[PDB]
Order: sequence, then structure tokens, then C-alpha cells
Amino acid sequence: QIPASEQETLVRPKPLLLKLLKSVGAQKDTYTMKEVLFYLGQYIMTKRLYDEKQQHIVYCSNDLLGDLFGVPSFSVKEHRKIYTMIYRNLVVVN
Ligand SMILES: CN(C)CCCN(C)[C@H]1CCN(C(=O)c2[nH]c3cc(Cl)ccc3c2-c2c(-c3ccccc3)ncn2Cc2ccc(Cl)cc2CO)C1
Ligand SMILES: [Cl-]
Ligand SMILES: [Cl-]
Ligand SMILES: [Cl-]
Repeated sequence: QIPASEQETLVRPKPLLLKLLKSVGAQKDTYTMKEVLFYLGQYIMTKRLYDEKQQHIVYCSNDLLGDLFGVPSFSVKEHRKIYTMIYRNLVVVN
């Protein structure tokens, strides 16, 4: 869904995305997009934000993730939509 070149893009999360990443063990100040997505997956999984049955549906209206993304819920199958939301929360480095 997302070209490898884009997944490999180097980025610097803005402070609130950063603090969220670090809350699930992230150790750096910059990341590839692939790494950002990896840690956001850890966040969603460990906080159990996904629907019990249709586990690709994420509910975030009672979480800081909803504030960061600007939505109450989303589907994890929509990778471009997710990337678009994440780019509003970081600065591209390279
Ligand atoms: C409850 N289960 C269904 C969870 C299973 C979790 N998976 C083992 C991990 C494997 C790597 N994963 C993630 O990196 C991974 N990272 C994410 C970051 C965001 Cl913002 C949203 C979803 C994911 C996510 C993921 C999920 C997922 C994650 C948690 C709960 C429910 C489902 N299911 C497929 N993926 C893969 C995926 C979805 C969207 C996008 Cl843009 C990028 C990628 C990366 O391929 C999911
Ligand atoms: Cl990815
Ligand atoms: Cl990588
Ligand atoms: Cl998927």
C-alpha cells in the first residue's frame, strides 16, 4: 500500500507523538516511518483500542491517539489515510 521508499523516510515526531511512542518503549528522537508505524501498532495493541471481533477497527475517541489523528475511529487497512494523519504529527527529515 505504501512504497518501500516512503516507509524508509526519516522523520522527527512532534512532542506529543514522541511522548506516545516513548510510552511504549521507543528509544530514539528520529525514526523511519516504518518504525513510527511499528511503535503505533504496539500502542494500539497494548492499550487494546481495537474491536474485539473486527480487529482491524480501532476506537480512539477516548484516547490521546484520537486527538493526534483528529478522528474517533479508523480502519487499519487504510494505510494511505493513516500515513496522511501521521504526517500532521511529525516533520520529514530526509
Ligand atoms: C489485534 N491484532 C489484529 C493485532 C496484530 C498486530 N500485528 C501483529 C502487528 C504486526 C505489525 N503491525 C503494525 O506495524 C501496525 N502498526 C500500526 C499502526 C497503526 Cl496507526 C495502525 C495499525 C497498525 C499495525 C497493524 C495492525 C493492528 C495493530 C494493532 C491493533 C490492530 C491491528 N494490523 C495490521 N497492521 C499493519 C499496518 C497497518 C497500517 C499501516 Cl499504515 C501500517 C501497518 C504496518 O504493516 C501490526
Ligand atoms: Cl509501514
Ligand atoms: Cl526501517
Ligand atoms: Cl492490514
